[PDB]
Amino acid sequence: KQVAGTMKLELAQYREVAAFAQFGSDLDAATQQLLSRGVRLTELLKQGQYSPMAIEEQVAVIYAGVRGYLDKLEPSKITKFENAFLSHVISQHQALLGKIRTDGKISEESDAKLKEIVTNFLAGFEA
Amino acid sequence: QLEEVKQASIKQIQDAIDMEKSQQALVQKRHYLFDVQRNNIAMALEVTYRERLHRVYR
Amino acid sequence: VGLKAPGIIPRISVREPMQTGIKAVDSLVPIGRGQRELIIGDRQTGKTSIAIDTIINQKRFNDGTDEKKKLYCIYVAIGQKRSTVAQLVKRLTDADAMKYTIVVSATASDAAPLQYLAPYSGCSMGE
Amino acid sequence: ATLKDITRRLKSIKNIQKITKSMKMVAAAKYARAERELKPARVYGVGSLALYEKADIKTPELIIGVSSDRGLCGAIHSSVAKQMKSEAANLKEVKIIGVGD
Amino acid sequence: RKLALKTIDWVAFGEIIPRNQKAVANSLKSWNETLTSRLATLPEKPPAIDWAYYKANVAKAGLVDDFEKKFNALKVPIPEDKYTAQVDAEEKEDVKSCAEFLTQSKTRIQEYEKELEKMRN
Amino acid sequence: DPAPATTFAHLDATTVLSRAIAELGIYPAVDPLDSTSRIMDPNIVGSEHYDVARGVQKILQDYKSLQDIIAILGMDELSEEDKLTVSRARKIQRFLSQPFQVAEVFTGHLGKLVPLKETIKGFQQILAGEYDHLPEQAFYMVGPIEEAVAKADKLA
Repeated sequence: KQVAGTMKLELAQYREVAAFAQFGSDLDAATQQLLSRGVRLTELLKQGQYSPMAIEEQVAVIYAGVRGYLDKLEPSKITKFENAFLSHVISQHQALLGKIRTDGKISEESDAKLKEIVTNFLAGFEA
Repeated sequence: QLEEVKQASIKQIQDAIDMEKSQQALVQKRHYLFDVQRNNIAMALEVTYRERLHRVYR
Repeated sequence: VGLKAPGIIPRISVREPMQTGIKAVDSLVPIGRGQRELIIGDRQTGKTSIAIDTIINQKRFNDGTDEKKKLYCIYVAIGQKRSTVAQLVKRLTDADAMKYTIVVSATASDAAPLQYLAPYSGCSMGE
Repeated sequence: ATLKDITRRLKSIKNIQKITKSMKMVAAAKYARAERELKPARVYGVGSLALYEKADIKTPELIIGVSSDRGLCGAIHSSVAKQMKSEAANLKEVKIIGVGD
Repeated sequence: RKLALKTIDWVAFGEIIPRNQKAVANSLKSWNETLTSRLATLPEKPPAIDWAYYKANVAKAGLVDDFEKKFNALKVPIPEDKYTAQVDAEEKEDVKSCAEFLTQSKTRIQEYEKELEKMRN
Repeated sequence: DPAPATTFAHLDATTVLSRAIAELGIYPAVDPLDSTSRIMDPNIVGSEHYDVARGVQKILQDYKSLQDIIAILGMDELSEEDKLTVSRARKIQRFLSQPFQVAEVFTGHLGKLVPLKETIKGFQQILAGEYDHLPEQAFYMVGPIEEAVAKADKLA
C-alpha cells in the first residue's frame, strides 16, 4: 500500500499524461516529470516472461521507483539496476529483506536502509 | 598592503588541502583495489569446482 | 461435479491475498482468493505465460508454509492443442509446480462435450 | 445504424485521410522549403534589426499585420488576429497594413 | 563464494585507477561484475544418484555396476592459478602508494604548513 | 469470421508473402513484420532472432519512419548515422534478395541458400556497419552474406 497507493495513482496520472500530455504536445515540467518517472515506473512493472518474484523484492524495487530513485536514470538501465540490485540485496540485505518480508511492511529505518542500499547501489549502478 | 595577506591565506590552505587529500585517497583506494584483485580471482575457482560436480553428474 | 456453489453463510469474503510474482498483478489488481478475475488477452502475449509465471510463483509457497494460503493450482486447459499443452506442461514439469498442480487438459482436438465438461470437472476437483 | 452509414462515414474519412495528407505533404514541401530558403533570410532579417536592437526608436505617433492569405489549416491568423486587435487597443494612429489577406 | 570485499571496493574501485593500469581497470570492473553475478547463480553441486533404484531396476547390472565402480573411484582436481602474483605486486604497489607518496608528500606538506604561520599576517 | 481467428491458434508461424517487397523487385518478396511466429517471441524462442531482427526491423521501420521523412526531404538533412542505417537497412534488404535455382528462368541465376548463422552474422556485419563502405546493391541477389561481400568487391 505504502508504495502502491502512490504508484497506482502515479501510473494513473502518468498514464493520463501519457495519454494527454507530451507525445507531440506541451512541456510542463510537472507532467514531463510524471512522464519520465512514469516511464520509469512502466519499465519497472514490465516483467519478462518467465519472471515471477518475491513480493518483498517487488515492493522494494517499486519503492525505489516510487520514491523517485531513477528519474536521474534512463529507462533501460533501471532494468539492469534492478537485477543487480536485487542480487545485491538478496545477498547482503537479505537481512533487511527478510525483515521486510517478515513485518510485511517496510519501515522507516528499513526505508533508510533500503534507501541507502539502493542509493549506494544506484551509486554503484552508475559508478 | 591588504591584497597579499588574503592572497596567501588562500594559497596556503589550497596547497594544504590538495596534498592531504591526495595522500588520504590512495591508502583506502589501493587498500580498495587490493581486495578486488583477490576477489576477481577467487570467484571463478568456486564456480568452476562446483560446476564440475554438476557437469560430470549429468 | 455438479456440486452447487455454496451460500453466503457457507462462504466468507476475502482477506486472503494471493500472489503471482507479477508485480503489476499483485499490486495493481491485487487479488486475494475466491476471486473471479478475468484474464483477457491474446496470442501468446504470454497470454498463457501469465498463468505460468503465476503458478511458478506459487512454488515458493508450495515450498513455503502458507498452507492456509496453499494454492492448489488447476489449470483447466480448454482447446490448447496437445503440443501447446506439451510445451506448457513441460514447463510446469520443469518448474515442478506440478506437485501442487492439476492440469486438466481438453486440447484443441477434443469432443466438445469433453471440452465443455472439463472445467466443471476441474472445478469439482478444486472445490 | 448500418454499415451504410458507416461507409458513408468511412468514405469521407478515408478521403480525408488522403486529402489531409495531400495537403499535408504538399504543405510540408512548401514548408520545408520555406524554412530552408529561410536561412540567408534568417540572418538577413536578423540583420534587419541591427540597431533597432541597439536602440529602438519610440513613436508617440504603425501596426501592420502580416499573415498569409489563407489559413484554417490552423488558427494561424487567429494568433495574429489576437495580437493585432490586442495591439490596436494599445495604439496614436491605427492604420494597419495587412500583408496577408 | 570466491570473492569478498576487502576495504571499500566495488564502488570505491571503479572510480580509481592508478595510471600505470588506469585504463585497464575501467574495462576490468565491468568484466568482474559479469563473473560476480554468474558465479552466485550456478549450482554448487548436483545430487549424487540413488544407486539402489538404478542398480536393482537397470538389470544390465554387469555394465551398470562396473561403470558405478569407475564413477565412485573417480577423482577430481581443482582449477588453476594464473594471475595472483598481482595479489603480491599489490604489497609492492602498496609501498608505492604509501611510503613512495606518503613520505615525499609528508615532507612537502611539512613546508606548506610552516609557511602557514607567517601568512596568517 | 471465426475461422482464421481460430486458425491463429493453428498458426504458429505466419507467412504473409508481400507485394511490397516484390515491388521492390525483391524476390524474396516477404514482409518481415508479418513473417512472425506466435512462438516467435524472445522468451519463447529467442531474441537472437527477435532482437537482431528487432534491431533490423527497427532499422527498416525506423528507416521507414525516415522513409517518409526522406520522402520529403531527401537524405541530406539526416544524421549520418541515419544515412548509414538507411544504407544498411537497405543492404540488409538487398541481402535478402536471394537468387533462385528453381527460377533461372526468372532470375537468370542459380539460386542460393544461406546458412542461418552466416546469414545472421552477415547482418551483424552490416549492423556493425562493417560493410557500409561497400556497394549496397552488392547485397542484392546473393546467397551467403559473404557472397554479398564478394559481390561488392569486384566492383569496389
